[PDB]
Amino acid sequence: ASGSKDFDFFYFVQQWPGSYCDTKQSCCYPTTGKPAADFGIHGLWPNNNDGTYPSNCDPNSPYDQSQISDLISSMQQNWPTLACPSGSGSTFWSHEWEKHGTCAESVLTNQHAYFKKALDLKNQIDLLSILQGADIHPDGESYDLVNIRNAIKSAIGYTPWIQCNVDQSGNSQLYQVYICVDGSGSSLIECPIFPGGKCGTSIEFPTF
Repeated sequence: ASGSKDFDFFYFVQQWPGSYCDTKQSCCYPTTGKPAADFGIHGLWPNNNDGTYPSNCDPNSPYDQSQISDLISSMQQNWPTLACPSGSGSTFWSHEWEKHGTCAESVLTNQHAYFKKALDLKNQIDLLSILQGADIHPDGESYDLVNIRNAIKSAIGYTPWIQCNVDQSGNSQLYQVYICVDGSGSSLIECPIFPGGKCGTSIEFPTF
């Protein structure tokens, strides 16, 4: 990012809950119930074109849920936390704003605009539907990494980045999908750079 531009673009990252709840650690359900079996938002992260990113940028603007009271039921459905201990979600959302949303205050000027941007992005990138449409289902099969990639790329027109983790038995599985968004927050772009990590050739899609 040069000049007075704070950062170069965003990753918009969604997570599959079945690969959060099959690992060596316990996941917990939030207090509104087991979530729907769908990708959820992990976060919308400002990032730069050298692989670095801004973080914790404004400690004088702590998260304030009364500013996003109109979004909360959408946030309950589409951005649930599965970390322990069971909670309403506010811990997770507080954490995303403080670490990451505070660094996008140049473009997305207040909390409400930040959270509403991530919910509008989820609503146009339906990953499940896209995958299902290519016959790729969370049914515990292993699928070739190239097919999942090409299915998303054919549907949205930009290449996603797939991050894997490993389940309790050590098997490499579909964890999170990152799509990139321009520095304005207005449109999908090809990522300028991709994060590190390894998936290997064939990966599970766990049931949830």
